[PDB]
Amino acid sequence: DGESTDEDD
Amino acid sequence: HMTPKELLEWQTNWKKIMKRDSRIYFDITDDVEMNTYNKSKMDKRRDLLKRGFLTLGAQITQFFDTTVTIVITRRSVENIYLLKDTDILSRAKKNYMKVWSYEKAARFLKNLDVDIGENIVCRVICTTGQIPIRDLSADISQVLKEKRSIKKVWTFGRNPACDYHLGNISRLSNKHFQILLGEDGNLLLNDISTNGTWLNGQKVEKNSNQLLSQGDEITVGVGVESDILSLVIFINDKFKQCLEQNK
Repeated sequence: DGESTDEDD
Repeated sequence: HMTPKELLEWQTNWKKIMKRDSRIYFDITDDVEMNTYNKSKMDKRRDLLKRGFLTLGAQITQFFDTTVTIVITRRSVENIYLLKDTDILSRAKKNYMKVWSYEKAARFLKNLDVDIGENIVCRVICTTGQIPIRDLSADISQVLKEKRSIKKVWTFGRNPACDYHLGNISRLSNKHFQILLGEDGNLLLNDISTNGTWLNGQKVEKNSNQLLSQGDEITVGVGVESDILSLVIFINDKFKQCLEQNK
């Protein structure tokens, strides 16, 4: 867990 | 979408039905084949549900009999039309019996109220419903001994080690936003997220402290309708008084 965030465009 | 009063009435009536007119049968048949692990996990889940309904005063019958009012099953409720005519779930259905999944049963139990020396600073109510009500608290003693302008910090994020877990949603940051305790019981919102934070429907400037007010709605996950998570802040006014009392 503690993954990298899914950035928006 | 029901009024609070309507939902309460819905609860009051069901509570009576559980205690007087309810006889529940748990389906023993499983549609998948599972290792004895997952099976003993679902068996533990069954026992929880049983205890929950017993607390509400409902009968638990061990047989699919003439009296059953609710059938609780693990199997697919939506694919009961595919089962054999001899199946208990098929017979219950075509006789208009109530058939619930485990998830539905647990939710029902939750709806019927089944499932330190530091004062309340504020109460956080999730109005989207993913999270139960939590209170932010702080020790009046520790707060008054701090000379810094920020007395305490609460972090909100996907990281379960944060002070407030926003849930596991990929679009949310491990540390999304913070709530800071200002000097006189004032509360500030600080967005440190990647995809942003909203306050009363307005995107706040990142890394900028914005004063919080009574009933202010904090929303994250905007952009994807099902990632949206709203938190309403209710600030405890007596906290300011226990702070002014202990000067």
